Amino acid sequence: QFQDCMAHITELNFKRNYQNLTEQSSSNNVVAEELDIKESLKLQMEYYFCDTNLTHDSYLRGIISKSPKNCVDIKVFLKFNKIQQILKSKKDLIHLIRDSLKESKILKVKMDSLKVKRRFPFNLEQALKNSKQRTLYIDFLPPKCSKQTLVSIFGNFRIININLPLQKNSQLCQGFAFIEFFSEEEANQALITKNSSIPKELILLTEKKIGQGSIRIITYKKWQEEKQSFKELSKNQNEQKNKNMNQSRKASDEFVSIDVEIKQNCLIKIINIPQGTLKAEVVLAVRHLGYEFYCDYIDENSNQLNDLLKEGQAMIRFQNSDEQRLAIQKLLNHNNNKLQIEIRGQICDVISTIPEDEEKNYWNYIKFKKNEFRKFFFMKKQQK
Amino acid sequence: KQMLTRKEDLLTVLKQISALKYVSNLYEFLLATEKIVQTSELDTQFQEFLTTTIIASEQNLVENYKQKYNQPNFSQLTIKQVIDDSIILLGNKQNYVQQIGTTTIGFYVEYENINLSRQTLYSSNFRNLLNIFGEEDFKYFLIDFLVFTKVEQNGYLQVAGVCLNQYFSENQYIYPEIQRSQIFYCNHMGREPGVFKSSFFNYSEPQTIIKKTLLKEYQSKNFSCQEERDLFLEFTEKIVQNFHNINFNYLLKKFCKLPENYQSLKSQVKQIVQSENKANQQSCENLFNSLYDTEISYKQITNFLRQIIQNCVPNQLLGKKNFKVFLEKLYEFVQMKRFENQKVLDYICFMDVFDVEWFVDLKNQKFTQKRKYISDKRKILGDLIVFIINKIVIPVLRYNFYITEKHKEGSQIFYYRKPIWKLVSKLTIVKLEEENLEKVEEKLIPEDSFQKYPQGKLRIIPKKGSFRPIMTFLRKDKQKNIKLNLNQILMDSQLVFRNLKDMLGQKIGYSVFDNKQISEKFAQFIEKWKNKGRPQLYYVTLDIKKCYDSIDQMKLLNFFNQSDLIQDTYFINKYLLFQRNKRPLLQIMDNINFPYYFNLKERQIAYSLYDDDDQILQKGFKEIQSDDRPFIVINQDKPRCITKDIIHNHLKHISQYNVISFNKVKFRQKRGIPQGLNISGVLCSFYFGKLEEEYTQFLKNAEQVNGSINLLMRLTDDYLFISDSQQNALNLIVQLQNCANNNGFMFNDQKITTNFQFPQEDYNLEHFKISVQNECQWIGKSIDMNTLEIKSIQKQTQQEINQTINVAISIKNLKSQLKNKLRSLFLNQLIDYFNPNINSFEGLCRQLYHHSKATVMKFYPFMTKLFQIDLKKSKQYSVQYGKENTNENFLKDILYYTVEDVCKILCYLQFEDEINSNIKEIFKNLYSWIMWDIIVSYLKKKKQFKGYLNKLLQKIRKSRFFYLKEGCKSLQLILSQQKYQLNKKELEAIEFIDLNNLIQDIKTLIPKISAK
RNA sequence: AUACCCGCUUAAUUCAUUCAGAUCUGUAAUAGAACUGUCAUUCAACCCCAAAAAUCUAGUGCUGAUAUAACCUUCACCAAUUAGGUUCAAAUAAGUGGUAAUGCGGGACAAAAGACUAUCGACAUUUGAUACACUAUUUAUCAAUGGAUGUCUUAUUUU
DNA sequence: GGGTTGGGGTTGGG
Repeated sequence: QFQDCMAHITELNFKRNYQNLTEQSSSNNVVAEELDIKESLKLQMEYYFCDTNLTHDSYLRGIISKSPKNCVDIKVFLKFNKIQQILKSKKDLIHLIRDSLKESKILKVKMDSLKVKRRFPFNLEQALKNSKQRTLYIDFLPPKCSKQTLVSIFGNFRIININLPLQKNSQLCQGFAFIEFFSEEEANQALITKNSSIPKELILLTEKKIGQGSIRIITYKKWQEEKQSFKELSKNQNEQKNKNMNQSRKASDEFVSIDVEIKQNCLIKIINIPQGTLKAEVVLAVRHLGYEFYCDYIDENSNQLNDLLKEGQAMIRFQNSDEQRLAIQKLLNHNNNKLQIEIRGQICDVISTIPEDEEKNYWNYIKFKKNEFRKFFFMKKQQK
Repeated sequence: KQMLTRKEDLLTVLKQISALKYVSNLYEFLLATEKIVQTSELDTQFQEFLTTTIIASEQNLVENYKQKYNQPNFSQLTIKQVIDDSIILLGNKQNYVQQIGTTTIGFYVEYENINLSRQTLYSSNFRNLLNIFGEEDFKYFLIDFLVFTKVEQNGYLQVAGVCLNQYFSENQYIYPEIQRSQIFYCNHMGREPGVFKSSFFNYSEPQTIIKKTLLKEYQSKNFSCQEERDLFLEFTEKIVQNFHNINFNYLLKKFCKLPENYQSLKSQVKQIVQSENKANQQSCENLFNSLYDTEISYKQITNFLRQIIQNCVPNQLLGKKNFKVFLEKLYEFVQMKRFENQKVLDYICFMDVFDVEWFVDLKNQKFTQKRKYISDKRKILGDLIVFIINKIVIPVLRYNFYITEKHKEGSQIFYYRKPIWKLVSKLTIVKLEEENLEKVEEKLIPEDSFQKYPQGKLRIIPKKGSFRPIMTFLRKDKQKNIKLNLNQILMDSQLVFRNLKDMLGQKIGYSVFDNKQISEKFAQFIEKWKNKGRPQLYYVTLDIKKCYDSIDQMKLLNFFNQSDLIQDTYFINKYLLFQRNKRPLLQIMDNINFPYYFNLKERQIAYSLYDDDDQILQKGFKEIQSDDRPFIVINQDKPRCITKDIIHNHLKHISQYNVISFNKVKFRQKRGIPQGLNISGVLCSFYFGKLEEEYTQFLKNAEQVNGSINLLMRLTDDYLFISDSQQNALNLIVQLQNCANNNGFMFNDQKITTNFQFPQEDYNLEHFKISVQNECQWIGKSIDMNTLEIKSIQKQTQQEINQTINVAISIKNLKSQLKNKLRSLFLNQLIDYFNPNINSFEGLCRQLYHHSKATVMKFYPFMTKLFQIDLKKSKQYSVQYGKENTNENFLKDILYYTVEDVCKILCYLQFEDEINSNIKEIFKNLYSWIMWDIIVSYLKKKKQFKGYLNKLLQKIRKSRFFYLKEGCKSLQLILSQQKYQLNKKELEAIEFIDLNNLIQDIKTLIPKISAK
């Protein structure tokens, strides 16, 4: 019975926003003559996940999206700001909530399940556009604080909600506020009554928060319509000059590394590696120490063509100098305490320390590699 | 498409084997080698022998044996000399037919064993063959070729060449096995709950004692270093210390406690035991039921085991997550069935290696070779799992519980507390002593039989209101030089009585033993009923209660002594039989061998020295074939002799001095023969056949005295009788009652199922409880009294079905295991009653429908278990079925091929080779559609199969329906050509198809086949 | 049910004590109190008959259909019953049985395009080549490839 | 100083 359900649904959220306008004004209440705590909690919670609030909330929708069927626990409501005030036991509170919602119209409840289920699923984005059409943009509000006066005096057209920002700007009532109307037809009716405002004045300047400055009483769609050109000009403008951006981005990744990122002592050179030994075996031999290192397989002895002297030498760049010293202790082969190691069945020679000029040049081409790593992505992005 | 045929030729089958390159008969080989010419004349018998003899070789050697003009062919040596020369030339090779029963010593050959095939080798036909061939060519022909000679209508005997059985033949770690079977049937009881005093838990009261008692795990090779062993030793010490602090009484009282009226039950049992007079039957039955309703639940026992494990084993031994995984899998292990078991991989594949913190590696392989490190630590994790289980869980269950299965509950497992089982054992002993068992003393039994025969053990299975004793004879006495059990001692007499069973079938009574005999008797009776003209039928069903115990030993001995069907002396022959399987012949990917087409079976036979008609001395085998397909037999060199006196001594000993033990208390039977011996069924059948032939004289002449059709069969102690005369049925009942009264036996429950109603007062049958039903039920089979059709009886609930299914799955041979299991499940019972001479087309369709509906529910747990393993992690299956829907593809392939094979077998069974291929294909398509529709309807609701698989199965079903419709449409045009003349069976099939209107759809036949 | 993280789970006396041996008390014979030893022939698996059997890399007529159809829809799972849809796949269900359910207490950041050197040849990817494994393994190096990652955004509590 | 042939597998009737 979707046709029943759709009409059944439309009644509910109407009853919901109906209560919200009343409770903020405290117009009606059942007090304690006939309990009605069940109706109070009902209004509270299915407002807590009413369409308008979730439009403002945008969080409980996510938390129910976490659940597979989106059925959610009662316990989550007990932590809420103005729910616990019922007071007077969680094992009893769950039963109370359950038999309070057992006749509810938007929450499926049955077999004492630990979960609650809103009877209409997701439809978040669709409500966003419908509400956006129903909403209206206000930009003529002087900083005077007359929120209660505003809501009591705007009883001229059917309004879903008034979104007045609090403390976003200075003092309490500085923001330009947001107002939604009962329907798109209601918003169009409010527009037909040209600049619908307080009855004593609707087109001229007046007092209080609705003092009616530059009278920008238009709905959300034309608010974005007037946004469009001004926002798009700034957003587009002109593309950034891509010629010097990579050169600017060089500095930190290039010219400080040898003493800021990896100290010069962390670099250890290896020589006399026979040809025919793949670098995988060499990096495995270095991994035998267990520390973390960067291996620069030295085939280009010029250190910045396919260099003919392949696999002759190797360069190891540790992360930390102390780890490098620990590796030196490990590379201090306890059988002979010789700065050497065997790879692929052949013993090769290692260098513990390299002259600082060669270390600086090696770091220079390392930073060149880093710069070109940053250049590839930068040229890739510069066309977008 | 390829179809199975009832008639096949050995040469045609052999030509389909790729290994053999040259296959031909002897005559054509001789003509090709030009040893003989067509113009030459020979004896008719020799010509027939040459034509029938079949030879084969791995290569083409016609040129090698080409006739040579250098020297003619004249023979001067003996055939034995030529054979000896060939055997000597064979040398060290030890797999040839001619070497059977003989040995070679230098250039001398020695015969020491009996070979029945040597007669063919030394026959005059082979003498003339040698005369034609020549010595030098014969000696090599006996080696280069495989010689097969026809000795029966379709049988062949290999006499030379390599033995056919030779064609039917870097390591990896194998994890240990959980000894789950040790839990069952433990009758021991101890003053304090816990474990056995022999266990290391109790033996200790330092690390020295624990090391001494647990060396088998301490010095394992999986440990990398001594530090790992020391850590494991410390963990074992901590476990032992923690174990002694467990309040077993409190745990039992909390989780699995005794019933409230346990004291009342104990008092009742004691009163019954102490009472001198016979106890009340209904009171004893109520006590039995009350005792049996005290079983413990799976959840209760799981909670008990989890509580025991948690406070006894340190959590860091396995890891935080691995401990929880093990605890969770413990329930699954607990609820696991009787002939089913778990595997170490079921735990290893779900826990994490790196969770363990105390693991240490001598070499830093954690980052270099992660896979090698993982394997090395898995080798230790599995050892830890096996140690924990087999050292804590199994001993506790064995000591503190008696675990067994009920009578009619199938393979389902049940648990009972030990004192309850002690009470049950006492009550069962009291019941058996009054009836058939007596306490015995070793003084009475002669020492000869005492040292010559082993004793048996007694086991009791719970039953509704009673028990069911089972005695076993597996044990053998280590002392007194005994190496065999009773069955191994008596299997010679078992062979002799199995030979007796053949003439026991029809000569001296109404006894049946197999569904083939039942089916042929039913077919003959159905044909006679058809000849009579379909008159009304009545049936009676009754059975004997405790037939084995109601056997008179003196009467049995007298029958054995005076029976002339048992000869004085017999000889035992052993041979190997090769028989065609149910696989159609491939038509000519390259590796085709004998096992693809033949099944190897080992057979023994006992034969007499008389000049019998079957002349077993000439052949060495006695086999019955239901088809014309050929088979091959090769003899063996292990003969044995058995004498009637030995059988007499064995029968006397088992009848008089049968001794069994129970709770270290010896007992002895007083009447009858013990059930469970390999000869018990045959002996019982013969003994009761004597009395029934004594008392059923009138049936011998009734069918011609007044021309009344009547059928009587007896399977063991169960009787079934269908006739046309209510007077005949009543006379049979009266005669059986008289025979029972005279011979001192009775029928079960005083209950009889009939198709009619008669006054029991006239025939003194008042004590009988006659039950009237319009549908007969016999040995689990359902028979119609209107159409005289037979179909099996199937269960109706998945709970009933699952109780009789044992699931065992190994990743190594998933495809083969599943295919064979499904094949066996489909062909278990349907093949034995799919005879077209019994049912019509509609009956066959209904039988197949119901059998398939049963089998799909039977097999469902197998794919439920299969889905627990993801094949995408196995290369062997991923390379073949992708990585996305590996399980679905594997299941689809298995189901498709199994269904196709079953349909082919069903068509072969239903139709003969003379029927039209179009009819065969149409029926195969119809059967395939039925099977696939049943499977799809069953599986369309399951959640695991809800998605990808259902579309494929629906596509297969639609394809089968389309193919069936297309074949039906094309058959009309095929027959309209007038090129074929239809026989009566083809006309019947055409009429059936046209009546059911298979051209359009299937909705007409479904109500007729799905009726229940 | 994401069962994501944490903790313990009536946590407390015995429901029960076969068989055998060895003590004390009582009895018209019954019994009661206390102690010690203890799986086994050291291994347990019943039999009869019949069934099936690739060293399963090898395999489909790979699939055109019966809107009298097939699919899809419920707050775990299974077993069933009804209502509603759709025309090669998505949307919104109502009951009836069995079974899992432990239970409490504490906890629970969003999304479409951006500003982004903030980081990375120590970033991330489909792969593909090699080794280490393989009975259902959780990955290392080069090759190729291009973004990935981390913040601020645009947004804010009858959360 | 050695020595039936020990298993593997478990369905449906009795």
